[PDB]
Amino acid sequence: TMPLSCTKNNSHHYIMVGNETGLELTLTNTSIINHKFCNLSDAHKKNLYDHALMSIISTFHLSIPNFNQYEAMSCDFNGGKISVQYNLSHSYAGDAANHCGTVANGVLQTFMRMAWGGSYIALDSGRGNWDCIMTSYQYLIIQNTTWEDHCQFSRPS
Ligand SMILES: *[C@@H]1O[C@H](CO)[C@@H](O[C@@H]2O[C@H](CO)[C@@H](O)[C@H](O)[C@H]2NC(C)=O)[C@H](O)[C@H]1NC(C)=O
Ligand SMILES: *[C@@H]1O[C@H](CO)[C@@H](O[C@@H]2O[C@H](CO)[C@@H](O)[C@H](O)[C@H]2NC(C)=O)[C@H](O)[C@H]1NC(C)=O
Ligand SMILES: *[C@@H]1O[C@H](CO)[C@@H](O)[C@H](O)[C@H]1NC(C)=O
Ligand SMILES: *[C@@H]1O[C@H](CO)[C@@H](O)[C@H](O)[C@H]1NC(C)=O
Repeated sequence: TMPLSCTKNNSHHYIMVGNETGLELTLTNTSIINHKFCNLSDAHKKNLYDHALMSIISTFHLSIPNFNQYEAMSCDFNGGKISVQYNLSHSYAGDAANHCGTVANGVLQTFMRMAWGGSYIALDSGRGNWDCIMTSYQYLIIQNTTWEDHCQFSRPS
């Protein structure tokens, strides 16, 4: 049985994309995906993935800089419902600076500025309003889920 998303040790927020679907964003020290893969092996999975990230980018109004940087990322599918896990490299100042131009960083920024949970540190990046965010959280988890089920992690596969 899956762990809870809504816990005192987690920071969480739900994005309501559709009329009945959405994304549960969870900052946690709990790993949900146990492999190193993100198999977007078909055009359908490939669009669900882009739809998930665009929804985040639109909603949080993320103007993400081009720094040629990446977060370690796994993803999985459970009957059309995607799970994305970021293995965050934001634990120390250099890491935040080197993983600044990522979607995961934008989420951290949003959590920080919106005060959605957890304490963070913003390092001035090179570009405008964009800050490189430090956090002690090990994982950022994004799951296609409903509001009724958003407080418990869904099963990835
Ligand atoms: C999540 O894990 C980290 C360790 O990876 C916990 O500990 C923090 O780690 C950072 C970086 O090593 C330190 O700067 C902090 O001082 C540590 N804090 C504590 C209390 O140990 C972190 O606390 C964990 N968070 C949760 C909510 O479990
Ligand atoms: C993110 O971290 C988790 C946990 O540290 C990784 O999960 C491990 O993945 C390896 C595959 O190389 C397995 O052999 C281990 O059993 C997994 N451990 C656990 C606790 O699940 C995960 O692969 C990492 N993802 C990325 C993209 O780096
Ligand atoms: C992803 O694909 C690789 C190679 O095709 C395979 O070894 C791996 O098991 C796949 N992962 C998942 C979660 O299906
Ligand atoms: C969640 O999955 C369903 C079915 O795959 C899809 O219709 C819906 O758009 C997805 N939600 C998001 C936010 O991508």
